[PDB]
Amino acid sequence: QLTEEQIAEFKEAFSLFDKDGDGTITTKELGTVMRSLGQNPTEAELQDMINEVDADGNGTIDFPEFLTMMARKM
Amino acid sequence: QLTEEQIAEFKEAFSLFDKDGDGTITTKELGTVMRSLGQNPTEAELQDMINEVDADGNGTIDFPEFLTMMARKM
Ligand SMILES: C[As](C)(=O)[O-]
Ligand SMILES: C[As](C)(=O)[O-]
Ligand SMILES: [Mg+2]
Ligand SMILES: [Mg+2]
Ligand code: NA
Ligand code: NA
Ligand SMILES: [Zn+2]
Ligand SMILES: [Zn+2]
Ligand SMILES: [Zn+2]
Ligand SMILES: [Zn+2]
Repeated sequence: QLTEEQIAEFKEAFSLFDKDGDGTITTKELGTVMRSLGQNPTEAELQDMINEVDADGNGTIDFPEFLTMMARKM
Repeated sequence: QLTEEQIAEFKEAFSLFDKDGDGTITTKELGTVMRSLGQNPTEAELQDMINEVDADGNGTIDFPEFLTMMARKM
């Protein structure tokens, strides 16, 4: 199970790139979010993550989908 | 034909509500954009405008679609 601290940190990093504050970011910024968390995903790993969280193909990731993906990863 | 001044003013008003600067706003803010231009559309007029510019139903209006709608209106 994710801890409160992890959820908070996932949220904070995500929100750094949510410039309009509506809880969504671009798939192009997912790598930046991950590196903001101190991680270093490969291009392949990011593509697999993008396939998971951008379920509908529109290039937009919302926080709830990001978080559950992060939970699976951990 | 729209003048340069009108295009510039349409762009500036639109961009007031493009908080992440990617050239799109929400349909919920279209009325605010119109009032920023000194206009006062009715609810019916806004709904007709929303039908025009949010052609795909996703609640997101981009500048090119806004501008051509504004051109038709004028
Ligand atoms: C990433 As978005 C839906 O706030 O343009
Ligand atoms: C109105 As938008 C696509 O920048 O969230
Ligand atoms: Mg998506
Ligand atoms: Mg749309
Ligand atoms: Na956003
Ligand atoms: Na925007
Ligand atoms: Zn947004
Ligand atoms: Zn979602
Ligand atoms: Zn945006
Ligand atoms: Zn468009």
